[PDB]
Amino acid sequence: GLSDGEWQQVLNVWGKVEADIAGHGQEVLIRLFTGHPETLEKFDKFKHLKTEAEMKASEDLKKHGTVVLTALGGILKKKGHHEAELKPLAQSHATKHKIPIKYLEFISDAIIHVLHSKHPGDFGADAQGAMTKALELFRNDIAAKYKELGFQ
Ligand code: HEM
Repeated sequence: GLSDGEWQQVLNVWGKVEADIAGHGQEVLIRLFTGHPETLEKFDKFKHLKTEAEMKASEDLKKHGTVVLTALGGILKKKGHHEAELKPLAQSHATKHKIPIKYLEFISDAIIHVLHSKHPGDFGADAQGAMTKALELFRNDIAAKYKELGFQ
């Protein structure tokens, strides 16, 4: 649960992402894959990437970063009223991709890391607080659907 002022901060931060969605998406995925190499094993189309240089050179990885962040941005713009947008993603991630909730924690922290790396000094403490709360809400509503499905 976020206040109106917290949602305003989230959507202000998101404007930074929307100026370069592919560059942000690329770096988020690279941070996830390099920090948590077991996550790479869930992607049949990226498991061939052995080095970060290969990851950086991959145009398909940048494409997937655009898909991921476009979906998250659509959810964030609903300011919590995201049941219809979140349900298919929870279902596909539990039943088809088999993504444990832990990996959604990993990517949440990676988004925070990337924002500080690309906007040092311009991602303030209030903005970090509000973005963190928004990613927690996203993760928590996915977790409720995971429990319904019995997925661990
Ligand atoms: C911010 C969180 C994330 C969002 C919004 C997101 C969004 C999406 C979307 C929109 C798709 C394509 C449609 C679909 O299959 O449902 C996708 C595919 C996928 N997601 Fe996620 N995702 C997230 C986190 C993750 C994480 C943490 C993992 C794995 C560690 C992951 C693994 C996958 C896989 C394996 C695919 C299929 C890729 C393919 O082979 O083309 N997702 N995701």
